[PDB]
Amino acid sequence: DTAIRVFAIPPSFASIFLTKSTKLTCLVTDLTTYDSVTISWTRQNGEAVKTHTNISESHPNATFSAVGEASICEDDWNSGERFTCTVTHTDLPSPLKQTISRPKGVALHRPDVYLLPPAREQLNLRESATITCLVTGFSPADVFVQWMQRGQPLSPEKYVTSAPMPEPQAPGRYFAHSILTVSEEEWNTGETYTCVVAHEALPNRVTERTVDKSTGKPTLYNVSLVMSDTAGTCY
Amino acid sequence: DTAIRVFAIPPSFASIFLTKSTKLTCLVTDLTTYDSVTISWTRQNGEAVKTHTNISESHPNATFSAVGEASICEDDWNSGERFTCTVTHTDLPSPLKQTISRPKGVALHRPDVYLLPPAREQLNLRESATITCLVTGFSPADVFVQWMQRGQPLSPEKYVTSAPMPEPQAPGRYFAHSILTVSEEEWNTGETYTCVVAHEALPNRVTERTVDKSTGKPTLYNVSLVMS
Amino acid sequence: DTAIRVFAIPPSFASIFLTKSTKLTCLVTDLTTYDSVTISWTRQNGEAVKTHTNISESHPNATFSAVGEASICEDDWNSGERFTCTVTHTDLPSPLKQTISRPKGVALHRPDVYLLPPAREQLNLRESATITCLVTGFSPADVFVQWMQRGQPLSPEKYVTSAPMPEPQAPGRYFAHSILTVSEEEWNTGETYTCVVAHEALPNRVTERTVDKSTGKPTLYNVSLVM
Repeated sequence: DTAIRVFAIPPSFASIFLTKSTKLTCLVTDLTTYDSVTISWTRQNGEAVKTHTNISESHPNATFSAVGEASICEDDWNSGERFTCTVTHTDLPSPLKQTISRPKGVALHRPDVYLLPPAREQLNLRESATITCLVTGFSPADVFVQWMQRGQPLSPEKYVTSAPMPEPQAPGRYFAHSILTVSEEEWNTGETYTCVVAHEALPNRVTERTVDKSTGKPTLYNVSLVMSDTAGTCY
Repeated sequence: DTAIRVFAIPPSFASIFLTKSTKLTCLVTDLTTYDSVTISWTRQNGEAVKTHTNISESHPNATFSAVGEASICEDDWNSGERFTCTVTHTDLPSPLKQTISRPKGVALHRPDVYLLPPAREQLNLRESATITCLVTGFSPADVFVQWMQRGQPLSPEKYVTSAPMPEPQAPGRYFAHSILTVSEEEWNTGETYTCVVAHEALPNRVTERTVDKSTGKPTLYNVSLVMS
Repeated sequence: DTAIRVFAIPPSFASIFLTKSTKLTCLVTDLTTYDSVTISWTRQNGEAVKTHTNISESHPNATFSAVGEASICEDDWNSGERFTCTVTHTDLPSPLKQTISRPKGVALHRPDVYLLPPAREQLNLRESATITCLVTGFSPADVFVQWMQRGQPLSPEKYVTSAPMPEPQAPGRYFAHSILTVSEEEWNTGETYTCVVAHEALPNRVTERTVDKSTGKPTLYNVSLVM
């Protein structure tokens, strides 16, 4: 494609996990607003797709058209289920096709999560606390993360998350970050803070982690090794 | 998204902080194909300034364009002024006042830096270890970070820093992270790792924070060998 | 040279650091009554400087003060030019020129900083503790030291510093000192103190160090044998 770009935003793992609907959206920008702007979807093999449900009524430039999508199940996402968005308009001499396939993730690596509590220095400020859920040692990309508190998915306005960047050990490994701001007192009590990470490489695509003052480094050690010359069983 | 697209560039402070040299360059992606360019560099005061040079005639797009560098004084450029070049075109006067200068003013805040050590699980696995450097609560953006081991600047490949992102508390606040890989053996009784941070809203333009094995807290064991 | 000094001297590392703007002064006096006398700053490019200020006459020490000054950026000051100041006087129609320069070569070594905590006998008596930021094995000279607590610096009103002295067992290497005094309870609350060592021969021209009571806390044990 050279003239008149065509966007194509496939469904991310977040919607597959939370929304549970794989919708492939494709649109055309910087184009005229007349009729004949038909957006369709079909498989490269020749098979079509489900009806384009939940169309977009308004448009950025009031482009009179109908975005093409398909409420296909997750089965059309693994490796060998490609798609093609076809767009037709009177301005162009022929319709434009946009083919899309799966990245075909390779060199699967079980994510290795290593959480650690907030830095000591913040505690001296006594103004606010921040928690990290850095994730590393995983492949492929597209790892989702969320901050739960007793089964309360926190809103994105509360926690932020970063995309994954290549790891320095090898290019077949990525790492990402996700922070969440809270009050210092709330962190003091623990409040059953948990981090949920979803990745395809995981056997169940869900892994939960948690941290507390005890987890980091308890200075005290009230160790009591009872010699108990003779107990045999649990004395 | 509609023309005049600028490709991703490294406007970070390291552009001049690694080599300690003022560099001035401004261009637009996919420029109109024309012979030469109407170079023009002047300050906002009114007096002209030495124009850039060293035009490297090499592009992947094969589009006839020009790109170079200009070194200027530091007082004027860092005078709280967003220096913008004024390079125009031969076919038509098009002064591209692109702000290659960093955003001075707006709001200054100390970038709080915390240097956190690897988790117990990572070290116990005895395969590698990662040290984290969190930078939080600062303004404006574009805060640079680097690593050192007692004057031994480790290769950029070893560590990696995220580009700045906005903070959930408010847009003014930002935060960034820098991770460094290293073997566990050195983290036990090896060398100290220092995470230096550079920002315009700093007194010396740079700070530093070191960590080593004892970075935690002193353990106070209370063993009680109760016997018969 | 303070009294009778017809030369020009540049600001030192501390002056450039505090002002953040490299300058250069030319003092010429105690030779004859200097009234309404001109001053020029011939640089390598041969361009007189502007922005002249802080000029007064009728000095109480029986003379006339007409010290000239220039303000530039470090792009050229480090380049190692030969800046000159010229003064033509009535009794001396000949141009009284004074050229200066900077060292274009010298051995540079990282400043080995070591922050030593208060002595046990220094604070055992419930008195003002003292903290010393020893710095040694470094060169060239003129290292600026300033103390920083929490997130702000402290003026010499509270601390003091020494000048460089040559090293005893390290030719070509100098060392300095700097003490910050503190109250007893203030130190006992841990707090945060850090000596900042501005020196050119540094990876980034600036370093820092911190040592407080928590630093010297080796692993502790409390055994209890019971039988």
